[PDB]
Amino acid sequence: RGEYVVAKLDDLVNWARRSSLWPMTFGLACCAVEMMHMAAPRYDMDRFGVVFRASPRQSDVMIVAGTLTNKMAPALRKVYDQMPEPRYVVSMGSCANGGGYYHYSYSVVRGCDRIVPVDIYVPGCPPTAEALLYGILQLQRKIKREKRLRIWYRR
Amino acid sequence: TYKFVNMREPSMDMKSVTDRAAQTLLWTELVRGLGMTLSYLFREPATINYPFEKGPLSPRFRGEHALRRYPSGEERCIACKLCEAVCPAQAITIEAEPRADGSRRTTRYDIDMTKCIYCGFCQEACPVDAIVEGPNFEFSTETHEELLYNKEKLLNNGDKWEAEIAANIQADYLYR
Amino acid sequence: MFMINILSLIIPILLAVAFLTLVERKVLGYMQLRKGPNVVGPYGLLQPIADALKLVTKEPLRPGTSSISMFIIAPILGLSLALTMWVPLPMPYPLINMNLGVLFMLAMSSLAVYSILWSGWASNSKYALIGALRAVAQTISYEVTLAIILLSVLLMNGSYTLSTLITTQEHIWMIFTSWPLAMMWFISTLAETNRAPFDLTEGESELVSGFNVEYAAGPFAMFFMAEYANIIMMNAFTAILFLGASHDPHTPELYTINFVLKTLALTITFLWIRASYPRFRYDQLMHLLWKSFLPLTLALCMWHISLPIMTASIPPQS
Amino acid sequence: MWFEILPGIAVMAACLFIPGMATAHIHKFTNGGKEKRVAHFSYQWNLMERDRCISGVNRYHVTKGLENID
Amino acid sequence: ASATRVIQLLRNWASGRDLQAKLQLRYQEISKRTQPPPKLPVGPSHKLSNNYYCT
Amino acid sequence: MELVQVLRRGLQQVSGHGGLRGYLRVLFRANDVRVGTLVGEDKYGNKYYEDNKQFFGRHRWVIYTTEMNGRDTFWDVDGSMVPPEWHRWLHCMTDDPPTTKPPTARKYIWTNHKFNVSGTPQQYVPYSTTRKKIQEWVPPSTPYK
Amino acid sequence: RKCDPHIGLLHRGTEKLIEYKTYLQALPYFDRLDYVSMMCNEQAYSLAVEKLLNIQPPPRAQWIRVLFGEITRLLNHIMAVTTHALDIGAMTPFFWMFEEREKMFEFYERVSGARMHAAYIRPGGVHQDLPLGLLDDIYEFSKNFSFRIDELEEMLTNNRIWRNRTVDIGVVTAEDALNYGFSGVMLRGSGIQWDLRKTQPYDVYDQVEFDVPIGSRGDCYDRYLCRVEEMRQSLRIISQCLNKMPPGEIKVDDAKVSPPKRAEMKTSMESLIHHFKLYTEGYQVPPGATYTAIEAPK
Ligand SMILES: COC1=C(OC)C(=O)C(C/C=C(\C)CC/C=C(\C)CC/C=C(\C)CC/C=C(\C)CC/C=C(/C)CC/C=C(/C)CC/C=C(\C)CC/C=C(\C)CC/C=C(\C)CCC=C(C)C)=C(C)C1=O
Ligand code: SF4
Ligand code: SF4
Ligand code: SF4
Repeated sequence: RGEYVVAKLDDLVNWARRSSLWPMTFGLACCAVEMMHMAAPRYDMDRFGVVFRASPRQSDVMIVAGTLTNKMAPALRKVYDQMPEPRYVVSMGSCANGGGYYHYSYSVVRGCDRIVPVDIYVPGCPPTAEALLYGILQLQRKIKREKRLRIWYRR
Repeated sequence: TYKFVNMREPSMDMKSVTDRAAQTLLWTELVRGLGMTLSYLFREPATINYPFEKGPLSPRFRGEHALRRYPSGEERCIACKLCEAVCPAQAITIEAEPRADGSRRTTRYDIDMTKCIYCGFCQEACPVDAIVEGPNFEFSTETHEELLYNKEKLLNNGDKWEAEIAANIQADYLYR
Repeated sequence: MFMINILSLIIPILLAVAFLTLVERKVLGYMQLRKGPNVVGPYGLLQPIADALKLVTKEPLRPGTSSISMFIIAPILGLSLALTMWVPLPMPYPLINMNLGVLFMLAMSSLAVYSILWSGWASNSKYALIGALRAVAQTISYEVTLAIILLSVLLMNGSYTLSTLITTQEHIWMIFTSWPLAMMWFISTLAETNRAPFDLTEGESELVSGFNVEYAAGPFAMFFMAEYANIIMMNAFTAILFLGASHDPHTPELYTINFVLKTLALTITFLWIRASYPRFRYDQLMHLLWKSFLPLTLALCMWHISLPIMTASIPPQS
Repeated sequence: MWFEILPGIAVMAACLFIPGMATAHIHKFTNGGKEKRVAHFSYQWNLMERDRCISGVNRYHVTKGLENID
Repeated sequence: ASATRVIQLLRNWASGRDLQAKLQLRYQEISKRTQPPPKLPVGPSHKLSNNYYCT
Repeated sequence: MELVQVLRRGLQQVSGHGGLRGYLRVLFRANDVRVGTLVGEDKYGNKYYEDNKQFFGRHRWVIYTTEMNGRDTFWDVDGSMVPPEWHRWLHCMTDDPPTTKPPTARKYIWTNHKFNVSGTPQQYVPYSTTRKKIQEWVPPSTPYK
Repeated sequence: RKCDPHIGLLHRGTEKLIEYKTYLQALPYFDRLDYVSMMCNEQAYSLAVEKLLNIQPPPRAQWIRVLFGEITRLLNHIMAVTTHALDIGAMTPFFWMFEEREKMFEFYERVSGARMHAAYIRPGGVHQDLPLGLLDDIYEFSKNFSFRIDELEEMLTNNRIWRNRTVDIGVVTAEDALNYGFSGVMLRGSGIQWDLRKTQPYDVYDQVEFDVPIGSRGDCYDRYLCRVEEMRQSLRIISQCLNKMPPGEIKVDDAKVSPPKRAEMKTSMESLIHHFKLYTEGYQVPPGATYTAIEAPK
């Protein structure tokens, strides 16, 4: 039946997307250091299929790791625009989540969500590299639960 | 006491210069560089098998905030507002009101995880060990609003991680 | 079944290129005390298929300032030439037994730079144009020595046909006769394939992604196809030239196994050097050759010109 | 602990194996078992053309020796 | 997570040093994750007399 | 000599994991084939192994349960599937497993360790936990006028 | 020809928010200032506040401070050299030494409870004492760290590629460096014999014995060699601190600048009152101004 065929196509495409999540080298602050430590041998992003890649044209997930300030927010929004779809935003740290320590400052965006649609909120100051890996795996399951071709079949 | 890190003049004996020319032509330190990486590939990798294998922690680890309670069942919090008055990020909001029994307990105890800095200052300030930073750190959420913790959510965390948090405090209270 | 042979020289080559990415991300990672791709199935044997699927279903945006026509013709040029230059290789019996295989492969290798050229210029970017010019300089500098070294080495072959190399190295590897040139040749194979430590056309640290910076999804995967097919073909050519192997006319499978093993070893050394060095700085990789490689290779060219004559060892042309 | 690396080469080796054998086998199949005759010079091509002519069935690989002549 | 003797010689020769003596992986030499309870000392002002804060 | 023993214990790898079928089960699920002493098991089904010979970090590990709280976890697993009592032992925060040293029991402690409830309709929605502050006049009902 | 740096792309109003927070509340700000060297920032702030308060931390607190400052110097130098090689192009030493960096993060978390932002060094000493059995682990790690340093040297020191991208690349004159406000390595790397650990010793730095790696040419290669030698000398200082740990308390025995012990707070009137006031109001610093600086790993 057509539903089974589109189901299997959904599983294949979602598996590819979740098993080759290519992130972006967009570290901003101390939350980037853990972003490096999970790339360090101990946790090693590489075994999970995730390999760092600059040039947003060839990346899927943006881990906004660090404080997002007013002077940088236009750059972050523009760079998010460069990403071809599908795209995902993982927010690392309290600063990139809702403001963190400098939530009441004059030149800090009170949450990265106000600029891009954040897909996964990873809490911490900074989050432990295990916690960030957990957030990435949660995003992976999110991609696994996508129903693109199913919705197309029931257009 | 100081040392000259790069103050070495190379010897100009015929043997020395022959060795330098051999290293230049027949790449020698380059071969050493290859050999080092060969030696480490043959070595054991350091990666752990997350999530089936977890990196080591300590009983002092700071994670998800949680409200504890006495063994009787009554909450430890008495709304003294030390944690709210000491939080560097002003992430705690407390509203108190005398309960029906008479004990002073928070009618609202909200901790904003999206604004928290996980310093642990609240758990030091608490005179009754009511608010603690639990061992949990894998509590990422898909939406922002789920990170704005209420009193009920914090009490649920306290009731859930109580087995771990009681042991962690038991193994660390003597240092404090 | 000539079509059968042509398809058998394309699909296996593409599969080998796909698994080259996995073996690179594993060998490199094990250099760096990591484990490399491990989750997808057993030992990551599905990563090439996974990211292959992603790159051909991810949205292939076209920049508003691009030049559409060349932006599209460049990936086709790159992949077509990378695949075509596999046909004259004397894997037991070459598919296309050309009388001038070496010159043909030199011509197509020189053409392959034009893919980089047109892709960089048509993308309308500062980084892309920078990378295109670095590619210009790198490939011209290294092409001069490529041609001279090929002449010097093949002077003992007697002609430019690739198959006779097997006859030439019947009793001894050619590397024992021209080990100096071989070193230089290896370095040239590192640079013409635009790999480390000469991968300045991409320059991930300083040029973000170089000439692939505006290339997304399918065209990017295709330029990667061209690059890795060129890597494997260059290592195969180096194995054919210097590290000859025994060839039983009745069982060509023995020569197939030996040749494949030598190509695998040469490629593994490519990934080895990629993970053990810093990166060159533009002019240096030029000043390395125009001032150290070119004079030495000219002298070796004169030496190998004279050598058959002084020893009465001129190889036959037939 | 690099034996996990080994499968990647293994299958890849098979990949690099597939053409080298196939062409050879094809050269044996389409030319009657024997090696494909290579014409690097006009003399070899003339020999091949005369073989095609003598064979009578218009295939050069089909060879005739003493039985053909009287 | 131990290498064979043949491998150890290859690693040692490729590096030129005894790697087995000083490894970057902690096997058993680490301190036990469970430790006896400590008794912290007191400071120099935990006196019951002549301890006026003016001084 | 060590080559032969090395080839041999690769067969103890398949023998320990309940034969070939269990060998591919653990290989495809937990991505490892290494064996270890069964330190314990929790009420949710996760199996808890330890091997002190492994270097610090992989001396203890979990094979997660196939099913927990009405959710198939044969293929998808996460770090929140660890019950609180065993999370201490797994993360090397203690050397006392719950089997030997069990955590103190109390009424308010839960009896079913819910995993990360994000995504599922059992999410957490923030809301004000306080009553009203200003009341209204609630005008009378008699027309009167 | 010209290279204008447009900083401010990460300008958090730290020096503005600090006023609105008490001295204890402002402590975590410095941990978040420099995220590769962390306990050094807290050490500088604590020294400033202690000098203003006219109090001194206990000797054990000073020794813990210098030990963890040298650990932090190890962290920062590892980051600097490894990411430097990555930017030049060599990426393997980054991972190789970041394994060790995770090993030191383990010490950070075991002592303070957080991997990165310890908030450990505080005005008056340190928060809590070292967990039992930590000196042994530090000794075990520092015993093998020399091999990793030597491997990094063998990877970068004599390579003709690294020795060409860093030799005579970015030379600075001595007087130009002094006038430009440079400090730390960029003085030590250009012949200027200056180091705050020796010239103006703070804490107990006048006890440990170490050598300052004075540079020669002032280029990038000389500064990299200086950083590696600073790593080795800091390893020596760590060995000395491990071998000379004194008994005593962890904070100044004054309940008006350091919170009382949790056992004393729940039993005695004065401890409870002082804990309440310190965690609600804080210690009143006498009026005045000071400028205190330390040889941070940068
Ligand atoms: C000082 O402060 C600093 C900060 O302070 C705040 C900072 O923030 C930052 C900034 C922060 C960062 C940069 C973050 C940190 C980043 C890192 C540490 C980087 C870590 C990187 C890694 C772990 C990964 C490195 C990568 C490696 C080792 C290898 C990569 C190589 C690859 C090959 C990857 C794979 C990619 C690709 C494209 C391959 C896949 C493609 C295929 C297989 C295609 C296959 C296709 C087929 C088979 C097709 C087949 C077709 C067939 C058969 C037929 C077709 C025909 C038809 C007709 C259809 C810095 C630097 C900083 O310094
Ligand atoms: S959330 Fe904490 S660690 Fe992350 S950038 Fe903000 S202050 Fe730094
Ligand atoms: S640990 Fe969290 S809740 Fe407690 S004071 Fe620090 S930021 Fe506030
Ligand atoms: S410090 Fe403790 S007792 Fe006081 S209000 Fe906060 S949680 Fe309640």
